[PDB]
Amino acid sequence: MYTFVVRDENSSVYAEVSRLLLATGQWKRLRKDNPRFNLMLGERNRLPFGRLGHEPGLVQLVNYYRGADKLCRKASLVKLIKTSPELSESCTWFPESYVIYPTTDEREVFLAAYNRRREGREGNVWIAKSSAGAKGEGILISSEASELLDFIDEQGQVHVIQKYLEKPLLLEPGHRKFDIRSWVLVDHLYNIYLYREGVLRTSSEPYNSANFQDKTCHLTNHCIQKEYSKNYGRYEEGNEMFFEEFNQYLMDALNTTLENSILLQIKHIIRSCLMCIEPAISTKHLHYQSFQLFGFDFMVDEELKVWLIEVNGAPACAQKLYAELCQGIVDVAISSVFPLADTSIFIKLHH
Amino acid sequence: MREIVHIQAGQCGNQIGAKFWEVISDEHGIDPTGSYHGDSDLQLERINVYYNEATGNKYVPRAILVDLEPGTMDSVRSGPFGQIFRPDNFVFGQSGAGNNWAKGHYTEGAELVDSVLDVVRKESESCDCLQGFQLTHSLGGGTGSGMGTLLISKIREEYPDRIMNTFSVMPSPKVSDTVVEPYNATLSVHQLVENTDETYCIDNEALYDICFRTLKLTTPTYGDLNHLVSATMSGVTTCLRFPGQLNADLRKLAVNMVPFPRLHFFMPGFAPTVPELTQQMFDSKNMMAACDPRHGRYLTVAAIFRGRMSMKEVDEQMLNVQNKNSSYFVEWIPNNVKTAVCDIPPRGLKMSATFIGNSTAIQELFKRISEQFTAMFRRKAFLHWYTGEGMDEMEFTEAESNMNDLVSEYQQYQDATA
Amino acid sequence: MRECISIHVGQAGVQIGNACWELYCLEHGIQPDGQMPSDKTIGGGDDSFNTFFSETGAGKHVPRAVFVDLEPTVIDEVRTGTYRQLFHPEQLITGKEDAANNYARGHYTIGKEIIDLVLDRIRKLADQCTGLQGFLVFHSFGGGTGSGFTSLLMERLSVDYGKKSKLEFSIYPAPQVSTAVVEPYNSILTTHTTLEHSDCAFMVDNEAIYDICRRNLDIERPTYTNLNRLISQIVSSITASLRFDGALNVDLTEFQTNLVPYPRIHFPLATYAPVISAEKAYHEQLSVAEITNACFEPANQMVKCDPRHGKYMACCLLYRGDVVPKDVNAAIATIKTKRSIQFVDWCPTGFKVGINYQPPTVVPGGDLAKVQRAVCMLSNTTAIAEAWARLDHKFDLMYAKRAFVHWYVGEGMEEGEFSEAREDMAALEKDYEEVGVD
Amino acid sequence: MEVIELNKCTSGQSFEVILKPPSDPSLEEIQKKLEAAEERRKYQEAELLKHLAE
Ligand SMILES: COc1cc(OC)c(Cl)c(-n2c(-c3ccccc3)cc(=O)c(C)c2-c2ccc(F)cc2)c1
Ligand SMILES: Nc1nc2c(ncn2[C@@H]2O[C@H](COP(=O)(O)OP(=O)(O)OP(=O)(O)O)[C@@H](O)[C@H]2O)c(=O)[nH]1
Ligand SMILES: Nc1ncnc2c1ncn2[C@@H]1O[C@H](COP(=O)(O)OP(=O)(O)CP(=O)(O)O)[C@@H](O)[C@H]1O
Ligand SMILES: COc1cc2c(c(OC)c1OC)-c1ccc(OC)c(=O)cc1[C@@H](NC(C)=O)CC2
Ligand SMILES: Nc1nc2c(ncn2[C@@H]2O[C@H](COP(=O)(O)OP(=O)(O)O)[C@@H](O)[C@H]2O)c(=O)[nH]1
Ligand SMILES: [Ca+2]
Ligand SMILES: [Ca+2]
Ligand SMILES: [Ca+2]
Ligand SMILES: [Ca+2]
Ligand SMILES: [Mg+2]
Ligand SMILES: [Mg+2]
Repeated sequence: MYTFVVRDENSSVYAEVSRLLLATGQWKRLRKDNPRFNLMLGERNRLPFGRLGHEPGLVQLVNYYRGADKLCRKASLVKLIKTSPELSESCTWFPESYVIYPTTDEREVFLAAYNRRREGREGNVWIAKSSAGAKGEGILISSEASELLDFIDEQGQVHVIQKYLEKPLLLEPGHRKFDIRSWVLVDHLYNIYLYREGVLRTSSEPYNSANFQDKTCHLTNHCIQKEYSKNYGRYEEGNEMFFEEFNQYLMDALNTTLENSILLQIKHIIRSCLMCIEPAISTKHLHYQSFQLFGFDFMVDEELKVWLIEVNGAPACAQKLYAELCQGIVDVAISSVFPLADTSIFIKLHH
Repeated sequence: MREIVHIQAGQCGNQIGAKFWEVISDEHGIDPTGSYHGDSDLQLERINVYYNEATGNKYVPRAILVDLEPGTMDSVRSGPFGQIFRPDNFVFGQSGAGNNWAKGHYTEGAELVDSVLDVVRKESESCDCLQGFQLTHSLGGGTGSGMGTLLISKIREEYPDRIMNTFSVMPSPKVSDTVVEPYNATLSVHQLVENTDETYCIDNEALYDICFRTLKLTTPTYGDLNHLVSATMSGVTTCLRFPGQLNADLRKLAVNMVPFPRLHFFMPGFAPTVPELTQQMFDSKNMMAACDPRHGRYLTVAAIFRGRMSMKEVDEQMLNVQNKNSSYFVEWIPNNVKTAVCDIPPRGLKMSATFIGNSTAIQELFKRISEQFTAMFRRKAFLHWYTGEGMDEMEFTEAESNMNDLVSEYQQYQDATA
Repeated sequence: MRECISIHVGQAGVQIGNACWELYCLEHGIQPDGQMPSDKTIGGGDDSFNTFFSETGAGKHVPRAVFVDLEPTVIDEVRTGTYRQLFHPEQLITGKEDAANNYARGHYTIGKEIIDLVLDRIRKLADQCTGLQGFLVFHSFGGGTGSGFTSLLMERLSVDYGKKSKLEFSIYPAPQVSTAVVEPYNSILTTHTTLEHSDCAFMVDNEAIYDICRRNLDIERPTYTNLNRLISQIVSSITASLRFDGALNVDLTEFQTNLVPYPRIHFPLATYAPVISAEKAYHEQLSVAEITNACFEPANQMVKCDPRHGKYMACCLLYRGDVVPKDVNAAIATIKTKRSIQFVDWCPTGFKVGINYQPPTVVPGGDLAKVQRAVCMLSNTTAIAEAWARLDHKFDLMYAKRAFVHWYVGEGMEEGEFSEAREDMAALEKDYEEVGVD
Repeated sequence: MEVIELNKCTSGQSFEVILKPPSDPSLEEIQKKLEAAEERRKYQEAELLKHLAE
């Protein structure tokens, strides 16, 4: 049989597939520091990549791509998009963003943008966020550049200012905001697998253009919704609308489909991002192999244009979908390298 | 030119050692008269390790034969390879030891010990670069145990910087023919723990089971058991006696096999497709010491394969055993299983494998002897035979304490984690 | 003409030393007896190949080399090998019993007893030198002699030849190729003691050499002969600039000025291409761009690591054979676009190139195929620190439980030296991280 | 992206290609360390022989 290790003990997704592998009866779990493993479910921070692919007679697999942080960090992502010809600074599916260092900084660049929109009386609502922000906190929306920079100085970690989508697609009934989460698996061959089932993560408070103080109607993190949202769960169970219902809503309310209006743009963004970094992280010729599951976050505006907002290299699945997705990771990302003894759920995004 | 001085003491030591010289003499192609009549020059490239080159191109073992009872000397001298040995290297008494450790260690053996060291000085001074000593002996008797460890203590005084190896037949859990063996064994172990770099634990009950249950000998004898032990002794010393990809001595073996100075008691094995040997070799049924490897963890392991065989096949099979049953290996000694190969197989065999394991499970053996020792010592049973030779009860208490401390040490690293 | 003395310490250094001097003789046409018909200047000369060879009035070209080992098994073969006539017996020093894989035994116990003799024999060769440059030291990280005695010699060389340069060719231990449980200890101790005395050190991981041999040469179980012959090719290409006319890496001092802006980070990664099996029927000749691209494939490096996740501080390309500057420059341009090559902001993104028109040489009956163009790339990338972390982690596992420490203490070392040297490696690992990671 | 420092000889030639511009102990100290180690070995051996003498 095969052997594996678990080093992210707080990983919801990989806690379950650790049980899946054992259930097969052709795998076994060693402890963190035993080096004779075929698979590693590594830690989120400072994974020891340099120690893999050196044990004689052991093909080794790891559940993380060395270098994917360049895409899953708010500061890195903005720099990666602006400096990569593939994506470029004029990228259209990524909101106008600028990296800001409190106390390689683009303060005066964003200051030239806000003033330009002041002359033309254009929308000037911006949002400041950072990877340091946790639990749905550390993010402030304002149309006053002065307020944003000041808030970023009280904070310590690097911050980024992003053009706020003042015109999001609003679901009815509710007149409410949402974001889309797509789960993407990249195997050792670097095939890009998009999970068929996504989820809309919904705000249960009508989108209020007037005041951004009430961030329950502007921030759609399930985390915050349970905290300070009265209407939680009124429409869909746990503010989680799924593709079958949303597709029906698009048909009934806008005479379109989820595939054409939105999903086609989603697949293009996923490929563009992942292909941009393939030369840097590909393990096709490495002494060890890598796979990794990502979570892409999207925003849809009223014109049914798709925007990318964040990328998660250690994402959490939806409770209803853990069983199916985790089983797919084994079939596609693990059993492919370590066959067991003698229909698809993913959408393969072509090279 | 890294010569080894062989010493064998007591019946067991001499019977086992005598069969050992028969085995390697055939491997180096040396006849009873001591003249070479072999085929390959690889038999001689490193022959000076265990043999002195005498006038007339006769080969004489660097062997010293010791006992307090002359009977076993005469058996050796009249055996198949009796006339190989140097006449002056028979150092024997007339009294015997009477299964009494004190007689062998303090009185009867003390009278004869100097004569044995004089023969050691002859052999050692005739060595280009003395490497170390190896001793074959039982621990349950009085001469090999009592006088054997006395010889070890004296050798360490003259040669403190040399390696001391021993092949010690240990008391078996159920088969015994000596009532006082727990006393003799415990007193010897406390000596071995201090003055030996490597000790191979040999158990006669396990050897008998192999001869009976496996080899299918309906009437096993000490000759059959000695053949197995000699076959293992040859397998252990294969790298010291033959050239190959490995150029290593006894000190290197000790440096890499012993992570802690007191825990130097090894568990030997022997086997008998390449996959099937490695399967046998790690089996409890093939272990020469009466301790289950599955009841512990290997600190270090050494495997030696002999005979024309696919090297890559052995490497893959060994690596499979490590990865397959990795829960029986300490995780904090990286790559603690090393393998060596020699092209020369033994007589009447095409492929063979020898096993050397430093397993924490060996504490089970020291537990047994301690409990047997305490049951007798609490009531001072048979003790008057030892105090009559001048021993004091405190010397018995010390040995009990040390072997329990040794048992305590083994349990420490059997549960240690990274 | 400035001379270069080679010192080979232990089994690995000696056996590699032979493969190197075997190849040197073929590349220069020197016969096993020491007489090369190609030489017109008898009994001396200021030729570039004299940097590694001295001349005698009889026509023998004597290598400027010293072999040293604490036991005579390995060097005895030298004394009776095909090239026995090549060195005067004095250049071959042997002890009685080895260091037994114990860094302390080779450094303290036995090193003190033989250091004076070795330095005298080195000084005998230095007296035959008019403009001695420095020393090239071949040794293993794992052996007791290779690790223990070498660190002692490097300390004394920094004393007796303070101004002179010292280069290391170090064999990094690999489980696949006959290691010992305590080699991580020896490798860390000898690095710590030798770090301040080594101007530039080229590590060679037996794992990488093993896999290259087993994959590109179709050798199921590589032997030390297979690895050493391949190792000699990389060494020869690295030292060719010293033995042939040229304007690149002509002086030992130039090696670190072109490869090492930071004193402590002096471990350049070597990559070699092409490695072709002679058993290969009629291997199609490769191109300049193809072999130059192979210099960035991790499978060709001497140390398996990922330079894409480090930063470069210097890069050199050493071509042997039919290579024109136009093809090299074209190949570089194309692969800057494809490969991930990030230099430190305080260094220029450049490549120092060198071409020697003589095609690579192959030993008769050797496993390497006679190719027409070959390249060796030397790059100081922070990714080589992956090797230190691997070694340091193994060190940590054992030292936490003090396994085998008693063997070193028994020879006169203190446990403090274990922690002192590990602390030094923790700093080296951290130094690499500051340079090569944001 | 220019070629500079080109040098040619009949044995070979060398040059550089810039794709982008940028943005010890003394002897006695040694022997004291070796002598301190020798004293430690001697003290260790003395304790052994002392215990063996007892
Ligand atoms: C160790 O204590 C023994 C107890 C015993 O009977 C209780 C016996 Cl028979 C033997 N023994 C003897 C022997 C010894 C002393 C007097 C008479 C005969 C000769 C012989 O050739 C063999 C092979 C064995 C032997 C060894 C290990 C076993 F597991 C089983 C039998 C040994
Ligand atoms: N590439 C290569 N590596 C070798 C060779 N010989 C030994 N090694 C490596 O060296 C290590 C063993 O130490 P050695 O250098 O042989 O020992 P030593 O230098 O003679 O020192 P001692 O311990 O005294 O014998 C192992 O890790 C091997 O991988 C060789 O011929 N070629
Ligand atoms: N440019 C923009 N315009 C409008 N809303 C935005 C926005 N950027 C972010 N948001 C809102 O902020 C919420 C969280 O933003 P962000 O992605 O920075 O937080 P986060 O990184 O903690 C989510 P996760 O934990 O899944 O990675 C989203 O649900 C989204 O509705
Ligand atoms: C007698 O000659 C031997 C000498 C040694 C070894 C050995 O077992 C294979 C021998 O044969 C019995 C040895 C065993 C211990 C180790 O593994 C834990 C190690 O790393 C070290 C090994 C040997 N090293 C190698 C690369 O085989 C050196 C010590
Ligand atoms: N393998 C083997 N073991 C023996 C032999 N003779 C005795 N023994 C063991 O040694 C013990 C008896 O000790 P003995 O050899 O007489 O020791 P001595 O008094 O020093 O000669 C028994 O318990 C046996 O286990 C023998 O010929 N072969
Ligand atoms: Ca008397
Ligand atoms: Ca005397
Ligand atoms: Ca000349
Ligand atoms: Ca210096
Ligand atoms: Mg996030
Ligand atoms: Mg050696």
